[PDB]
Amino acid sequence: AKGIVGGGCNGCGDCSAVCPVIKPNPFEMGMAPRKAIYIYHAQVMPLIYTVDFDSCVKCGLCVEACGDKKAIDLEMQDEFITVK
Amino acid sequence: MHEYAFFLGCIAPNRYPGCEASAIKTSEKVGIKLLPLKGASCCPAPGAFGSIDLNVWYAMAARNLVLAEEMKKDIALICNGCYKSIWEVNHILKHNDELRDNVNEVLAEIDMQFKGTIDVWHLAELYYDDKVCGVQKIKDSVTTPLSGAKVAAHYGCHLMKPKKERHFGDTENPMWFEELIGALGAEPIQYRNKMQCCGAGGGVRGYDIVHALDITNEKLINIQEAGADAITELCPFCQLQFDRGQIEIKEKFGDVYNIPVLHYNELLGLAQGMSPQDLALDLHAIDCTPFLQKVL
Amino acid sequence: AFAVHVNMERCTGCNNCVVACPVNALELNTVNPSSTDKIYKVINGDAVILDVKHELCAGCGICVDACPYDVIQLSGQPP
Amino acid sequence: IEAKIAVNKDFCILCGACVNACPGEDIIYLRRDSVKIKGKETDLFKKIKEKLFTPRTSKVKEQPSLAGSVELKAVS
Ligand code: SF4
Ligand code: SF4
Ligand code: SF4
Ligand code: SF4
Ligand code: SF4
Repeated sequence: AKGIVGGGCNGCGDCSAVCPVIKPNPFEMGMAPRKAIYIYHAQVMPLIYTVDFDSCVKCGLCVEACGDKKAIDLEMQDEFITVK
Repeated sequence: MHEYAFFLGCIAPNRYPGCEASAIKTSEKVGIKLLPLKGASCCPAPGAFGSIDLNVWYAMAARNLVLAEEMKKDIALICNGCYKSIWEVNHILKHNDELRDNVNEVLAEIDMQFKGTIDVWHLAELYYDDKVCGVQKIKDSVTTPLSGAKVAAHYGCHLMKPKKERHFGDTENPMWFEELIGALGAEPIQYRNKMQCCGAGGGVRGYDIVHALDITNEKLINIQEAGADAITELCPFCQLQFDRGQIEIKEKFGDVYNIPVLHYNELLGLAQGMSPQDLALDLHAIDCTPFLQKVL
Repeated sequence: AFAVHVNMERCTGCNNCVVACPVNALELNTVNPSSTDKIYKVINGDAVILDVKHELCAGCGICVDACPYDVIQLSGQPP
Repeated sequence: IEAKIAVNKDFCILCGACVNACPGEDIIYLRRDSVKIKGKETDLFKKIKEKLFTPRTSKVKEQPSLAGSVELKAVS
């Protein structure tokens, strides 16, 4: 929709392979590390790799790892929708 | 200089007078003024007298409270059992109307009424509060470091428990009394089951001395294993148990510890420079001389 | 914006914590004085810190280094 | 008569400890213009350049809500 033909997120994992931030995983009740860009577990239904903006340092390594897929938009903001 | 009526129950004046002497001196050195209570008696000791008759327990504790009420002052205490009696009867009779009535018509035979106008404080509680002398003020007043001494704290039971009836917070692992010992410069150590009863409460000290001494010996074993060089305490009951009971343990059992037992006021006096003779450390069953060699 | 605590019990009124503070020395000893507020003033023989809300100190340690019988503790951690 | 303080610009490395330590009002004026790096760049590094390159000076009577730390003056 935004115009990137090559696609969005396919869940490859390169972004979290290169992210340098490491934070606790709330799915694992904090026992396990997860990067700033992450999925809870490998069986999440939308396999889309959220970015944790409270902990991201905007280093930009994730976008270079994502490459032509261009799925990462580090400047995204809270959008509001009204549904009847 | 805050002023408090000094209740001074039975054991501190009549067995360990250095405790009360150091109480007055150290409290005056920090900003506290301890005034004698005029004709106070035994706070009806909560175990040995509450076990017999709760109504006379109420009446005697209320008489002790109305002495300081006429003095128009706040009670200050140095005993956990006296705290139980005085503070808890004050709290109960500030809220229970039929008990107020009963105690008042008992006290009317001696021209004396309870109205519930004052508050009861433990001296260590005052030393810990920030409005009154705080931990920093205690550190300021300390003039002899007392460094290089391992000191084990015994909280007792009647000061902090039950926590649904007091306001000192956690009873499972409090650290406030450990901060007062750390202010003096002595390092407080932690031992197994540090919140265990000493065994002297409830009249067990008198009824079954062997049972009480076994409860005490469990503590003494844990404290020696930790490696303490003295046991600080905030109760003359607990001090009497830990002091006499070491001798009775040495005779009834075959266990030797020789661990000095000192009230926190006695340690505060030692920190502030009072002499061992002026503290009457010769009146304890267990010699304090090794601890004095270490901290002096 | 730190917090200084003066042990009133051993303060002698020497006034070498008032004279040596470089924020006190701003009023009379600066060209075109910027701020004329003072951390300490010795009232009744002991040093009183007027800087109640911890806005003017700069953790210099000139006052801790000045008191002859150490009595000023400087706190470098948020109050 | 004499000066009370001065600096040697040959040896100053534009660190900022002097500004962070001075209890005065605006004795010191610090402004860095260019950091010298190896490695290419990043949007994060441009943000960090913008943060490091704002001029600063001492301040007396900073806000109490942040007591326990330092706050400098933003120079226009
Ligand atoms: S955001 Fe990009 S790099 Fe990360 S999993 Fe999705 S497609 Fe792969
Ligand atoms: S921009 Fe954020 S998510 Fe991407 S690599 Fe840097 S810290 Fe990780
Ligand atoms: S640390 Fe420096 S600025 Fe703060 S009160 Fe002491 S002398 Fe004054
Ligand atoms: S320099 Fe020390 S002793 Fe003198 S007034 Fe200040 S705090 Fe008190
Ligand atoms: S403190 Fe830093 S900025 Fe100031 S003169 Fe020294 S090196 Fe230069």
